[PDB]
Amino acid sequence: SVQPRTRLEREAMKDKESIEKTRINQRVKQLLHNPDPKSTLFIPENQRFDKDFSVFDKQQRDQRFATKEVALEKHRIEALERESKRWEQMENQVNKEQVKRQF
Amino acid sequence: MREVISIHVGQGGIQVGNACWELFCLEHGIQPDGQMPDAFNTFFSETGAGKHVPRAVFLDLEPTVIDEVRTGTYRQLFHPEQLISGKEDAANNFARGHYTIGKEIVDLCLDRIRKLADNCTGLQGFLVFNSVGGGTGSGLGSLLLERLSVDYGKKSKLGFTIYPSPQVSTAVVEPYNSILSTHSLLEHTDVAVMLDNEAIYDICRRNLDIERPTYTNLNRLIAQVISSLTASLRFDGALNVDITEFQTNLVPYPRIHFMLSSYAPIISAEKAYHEQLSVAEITNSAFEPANMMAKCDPRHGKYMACSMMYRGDVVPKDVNASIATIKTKRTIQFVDWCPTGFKVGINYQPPTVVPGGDLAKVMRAVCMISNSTAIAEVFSRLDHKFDLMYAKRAFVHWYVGEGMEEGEFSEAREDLAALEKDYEEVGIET
Amino acid sequence: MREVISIHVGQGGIQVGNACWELFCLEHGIQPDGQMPDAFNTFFSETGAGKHVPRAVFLDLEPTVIDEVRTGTYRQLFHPEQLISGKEDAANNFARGHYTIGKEIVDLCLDRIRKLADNCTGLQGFLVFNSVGGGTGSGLGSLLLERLSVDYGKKSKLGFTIYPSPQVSTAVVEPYNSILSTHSLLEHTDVAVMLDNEAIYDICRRNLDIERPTYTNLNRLIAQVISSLTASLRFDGALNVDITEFQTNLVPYPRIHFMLSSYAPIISAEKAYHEQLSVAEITNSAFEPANMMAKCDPRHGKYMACSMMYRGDVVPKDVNASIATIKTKRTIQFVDWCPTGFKVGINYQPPTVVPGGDLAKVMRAVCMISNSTAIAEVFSRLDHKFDLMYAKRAFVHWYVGEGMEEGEFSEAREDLAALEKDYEEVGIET
Amino acid sequence: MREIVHIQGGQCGNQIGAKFWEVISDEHGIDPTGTYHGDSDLQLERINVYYNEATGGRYVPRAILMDLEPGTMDSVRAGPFGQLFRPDNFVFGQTGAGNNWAKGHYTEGAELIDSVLDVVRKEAEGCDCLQGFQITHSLGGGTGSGMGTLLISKVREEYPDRIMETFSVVPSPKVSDTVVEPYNATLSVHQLVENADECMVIDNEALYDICFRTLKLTTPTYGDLNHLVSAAMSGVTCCLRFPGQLNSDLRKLAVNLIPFPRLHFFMIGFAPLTSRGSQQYRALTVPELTQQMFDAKNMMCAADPRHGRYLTASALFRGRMSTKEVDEQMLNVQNKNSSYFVEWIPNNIKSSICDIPPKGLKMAVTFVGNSTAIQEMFKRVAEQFTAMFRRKAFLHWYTGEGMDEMEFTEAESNMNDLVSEYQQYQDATA
Ligand SMILES: Nc1nc2c(ncn2[C@@H]2O[C@H](COP(=O)(O)OP(=O)(O)OP(=O)(O)O)[C@@H](O)[C@H]2O)c(=O)[nH]1
Ligand SMILES: Nc1nc2c(ncn2[C@@H]2O[C@H](COP(=O)(O)OP(=O)(O)OP(=O)(O)O)[C@@H](O)[C@H]2O)c(=O)[nH]1
Ligand SMILES: Nc1nc2c(ncn2[C@@H]2O[C@H](COP(=O)(O)OP(=O)(O)O)[C@@H](O)[C@H]2O)c(=O)[nH]1
Ligand SMILES: [Mg+2]
Ligand SMILES: [Mg+2]
Repeated sequence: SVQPRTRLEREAMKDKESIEKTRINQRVKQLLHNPDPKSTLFIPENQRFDKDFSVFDKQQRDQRFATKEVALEKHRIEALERESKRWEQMENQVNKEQVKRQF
Repeated sequence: MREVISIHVGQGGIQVGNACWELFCLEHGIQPDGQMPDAFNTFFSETGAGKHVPRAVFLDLEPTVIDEVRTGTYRQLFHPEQLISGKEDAANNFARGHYTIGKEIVDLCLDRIRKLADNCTGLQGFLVFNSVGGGTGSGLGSLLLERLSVDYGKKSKLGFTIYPSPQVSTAVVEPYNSILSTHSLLEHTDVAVMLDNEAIYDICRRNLDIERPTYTNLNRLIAQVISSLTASLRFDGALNVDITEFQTNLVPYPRIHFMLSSYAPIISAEKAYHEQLSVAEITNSAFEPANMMAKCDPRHGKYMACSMMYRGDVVPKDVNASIATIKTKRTIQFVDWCPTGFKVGINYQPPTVVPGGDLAKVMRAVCMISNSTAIAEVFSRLDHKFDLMYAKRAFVHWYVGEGMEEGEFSEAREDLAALEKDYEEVGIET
Repeated sequence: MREVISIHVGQGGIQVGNACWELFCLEHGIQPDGQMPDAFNTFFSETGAGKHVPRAVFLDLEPTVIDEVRTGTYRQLFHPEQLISGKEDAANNFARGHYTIGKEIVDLCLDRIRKLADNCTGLQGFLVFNSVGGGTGSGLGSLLLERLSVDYGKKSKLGFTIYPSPQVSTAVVEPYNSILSTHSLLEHTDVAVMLDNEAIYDICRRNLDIERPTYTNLNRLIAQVISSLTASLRFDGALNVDITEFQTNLVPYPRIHFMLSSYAPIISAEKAYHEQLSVAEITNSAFEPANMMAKCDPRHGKYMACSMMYRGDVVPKDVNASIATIKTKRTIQFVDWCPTGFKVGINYQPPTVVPGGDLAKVMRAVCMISNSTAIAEVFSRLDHKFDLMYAKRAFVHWYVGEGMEEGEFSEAREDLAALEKDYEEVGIET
Repeated sequence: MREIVHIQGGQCGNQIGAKFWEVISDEHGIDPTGTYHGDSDLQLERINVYYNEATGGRYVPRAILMDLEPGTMDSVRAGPFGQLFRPDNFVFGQTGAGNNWAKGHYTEGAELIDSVLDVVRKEAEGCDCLQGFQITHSLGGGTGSGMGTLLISKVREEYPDRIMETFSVVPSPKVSDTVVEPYNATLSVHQLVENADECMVIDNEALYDICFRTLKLTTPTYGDLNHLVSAAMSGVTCCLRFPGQLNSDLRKLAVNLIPFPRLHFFMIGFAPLTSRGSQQYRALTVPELTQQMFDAKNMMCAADPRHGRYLTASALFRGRMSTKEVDEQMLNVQNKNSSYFVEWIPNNIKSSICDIPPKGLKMAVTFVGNSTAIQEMFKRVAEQFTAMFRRKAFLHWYTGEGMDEMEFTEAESNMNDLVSEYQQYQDATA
């Protein structure tokens, strides 16, 4: 929905050269055992011993599914919002025509 | 599951790549550090936790621009070892970057391309950017295109080349390597878009009202055109267009794939909101000869096919009502064997604004990619410039001594003559 | 869905355009910034949200007046790039503004005209204003009319030209370009209205009681006449009149379309309210020879057709009762082949007052546009002035050296002789 | 019993289905979660026509969605009523066709179609008594017009006795969005005549004309065109899902509307259609429905039905009404227009009555007429095809994937033969 405010808000344009002015204004290594905390690679020493891909994968899989579900509800709502505005506008148009006629 | 890889080679290529990569990061909400504070997948890749890595590679033999990139605010974004850099510049010599120093660098670039391609699963195609009037740019672009055409085969490659202006020029030897590079990419690139600087200078002067533009202002407009072209792959739209759906609609014959672009509207915030920017007026402005992005006159030739993209809140019926008006006008005439020549795309996402830039925020925009018969004039004038110095064999010793043969200049001339004859043969009515 | 476009060229044209554009903005409630704090559509266009843009274009080769416009209070109203300005003035030379410097500017004006016309859907016609006794005004008016007559064809164009006074003159060479411009617009304009300054000076002196008038006082009266003429298109009325309903009522023959205007009442607030301003007395004052807006005597010739507009609370029966009285008088006689010669229009909106101006607020007004046989005197006296200097070929070298041929002066003289013979041939009874 | 399965292909077909299934679900009171919440008993008696039953009491459409790119089906899933579709029925490729018919019919569409044919066979073998299939696709796209038509032949080869429906959108020359539309339209019409039992042409231009003139809404969108097409689609099979005075399945229409096996291209229309502001003025009566039903502007095609003579006609009235009035009105519409009805087949109008009206309307009519006026669409399509083919424009894209020009020549010849033999009966007399 492209949109602008009133003429007063922009207030820069009556023969402005400010834009011209702005241009003038500009004138034994141990990194294997020590990957950074930020990196993906670093697994905590304490957790070094969970040995089951099974349990871990199931929890991970469940989480990976859930994000997609919330995302779907949100994107559909955006779809609904464009359509709602159009429906509303057509109805609005009829009301408005009506309003001017009554005026 | 749709991806595209962009290749940036040469100083102009890197400087326009920077311009497009601020815009993409801004449009997808990614901070300059690469961290967000499912549409990103076309240009980026997820690392598992946190940052995003662009699907782009920067090439240059001269290290200054890459070093500038690796120290700016975007130092954390790009992968450290995909900014391939050389030591010695080609120095505007085409033979250098095709035979002497480019060969030792091209292998690393091809290894990086393979490492990026194995990650993608739905690779749509490649994008490449290179200023033609330079040694390393033209030479390495030619060599990379020639290697890719055989390594991958039928994958689509798009070239956003910047040809020299009719009279304005920065070098003195750029016609030679421009002609040679046109020879090289004539039989190797699927799409080539014209981008000479003089037309964009005139656009900035007339519309943006800037009397002292620099290269950044030009590159921002080019970045906006790229974003408009590739918006349909990463945003929902009523009438989508894919990259592979081009050679079936804009390329009548395999030889003819040079076309020139235009964009509308181009207007500053100081006087943008005083007028309504209807779809009819913007689609009229896009077809104005003075708003061509390449300094060519469309009134001097026929049209072959027009592919033009909209984005914003445009409604298809308003688009049809404006295509009819253009078909009505007597100053725009299409070729006889093409009854309908328009391909229309509509997208919902409005163009994004870059802070501190020139363009204002608007709800409607149009980008056209048009193939016309009038493009032969740039080839004719480049050929005339080439012949003047090739008559006396000037500057040839700088090329013969870099491994290139004497006869290599003549066959490029013959291919340009063939192209000019083909453009004349196509434009005659039956 | 009814529109009209006004063209202002030359210093006098721009200075009367300013005068009419304060009045229209005041009459439709639009502030000087262009913002309102469905009748506007005739002169304005809606931008979607907020401001209104006039359907007018300002032309001049000499930049002083346009620069004055672009810095006054109305800087925000007009679109920045429809105030076309040149660099070098024509300097009262007609050949300059028709052959030398006007040709390079006329293309931009025609592009602006097209861009304004594509927006309108119900275009009634064009209005043009130009002081005849100047180089750029007459020359560019002639060239624009000649281009428009072939670009659009049957669309109606109205010309509010200001001819020089019988004896009062500001230049010394204005008869030459006046005659040439009359030649040019004789076969190219549908309506021409006489506006010489001396008659309006006398009107101001006698009625407004101003002993030192300036050009603004004259231009305000002209603006009021324009508003009275075009009121019927944007206000409800019991008896409407359109622009296209003129050549069927005031123009007996294609050659004869020069007519002279009058307005009533003209009175100041200091003594306006002491008298009742009935319709009979105002319609009597409008027909007084001393209240003609051009310095011509209607008692010296017949009438052909009278089109006269009312506005306010006037009732048609009172209008008929006053037309009968005028038909009764023995000092006003119509031509034999015209039994009825009056076209009457009635509108409800009273004339609007401009603050700080001369005219007061009244509920009734009358504006007449009358075509009469007596207009030939101005042509005869201009011809006599022209012949005196053309006998010795004075000032001709200033025109021959600007590309105009020697014989171009003679054919304008022949066309004026033809017009004078035609006016005599029409006025004789059968 | 006597149920049908839904198969759609391409982006246009997917968007049509996304509204068709919403309309059907709203008609039967099915929530977007698959749970019945209807009011009337009749809403569940014949729900097996379109919906299957699963554990937990929810209903799932028996629709099959196919495309060569995943974007459109990844987008339709997030829309309303998108969860009803079974995830197993979604089949897609990773490459796409790029509006190239050869790629979507020879190289890429051939390998993928086995998976979709597997699920199609699963759906058809299981159902109680098959009635047939209905197909929605567009002739203006590559993947759709290729894969859908090849699937038509594959289905026909395995079920020769079942009935086959196709709702086909043909590219009009007025609103053109793709330059290569004539090629894949002409290639598709060749295969479509040989296998489809019924075909119903729909044009975007006619939909825009209807929306602008009858409904008089300011800004049409694809949602309105889809809604009109969906209402027309639902109207055909209404009496097969609801009781009525004269039930008439699809096979009964096939018997009565197709005189010869190659003349099965109909154009349709829906009534009533009224604007929002005039929905209170009008009164719904059988004469009012039948006068709008035969109106030329009401047809869903730009073809002008008074440029030819109807071979036969059909009407499917909805709501509770007297049959005597329907029959007398059908007789009256045939006596007053005897010039536009072919004379060697008397009583060529079929009528049917269904007692269940659409939700929100008291009466509705669906019109399906076989007329000779449809020749004009094939004429213009072939005209554009032969204008583009004579220069072999864009031919290399098709010929690079195993296709040749001989199949183009045969397609053109067969299409012209169809055009000729369709009008052969227009001039036939008894
Ligand atoms: N549009 C645009 N063109 C540029 C820009 N920078 C350089 N060029 C063009 O590039 C041409 C020369 O090639 P460059 O890109 O500058 O240099 P190069 O391609 O790296 O080749 P070398 O000289 O060997 O380094 C000039 O004629 C310029 O017109 C830029 O920032 N924007
Ligand atoms: N009524 C009226 N007449 C004017 C006005 N200004 C100039 N004129 C007349 O215009 C005539 C000369 O033409 P100008 O309009 O002044 O100048 P121009 O038309 O721009 O032509 P150039 O001299 O080439 O610039 C003079 O004889 C004046 O009588 C004005 O404000 N009101
Ligand atoms: N009614 C309707 N038509 C559409 C829609 N989207 C596209 N079209 C039409 O489909 C044509 C393009 O078909 P295309 O998308 O290329 O089909 P595909 O190749 O199978 O994907 C255009 O000419 C449009 O008129 C829609 O949402 N509704
Ligand atoms: Mg460099
Ligand atoms: Mg002047």
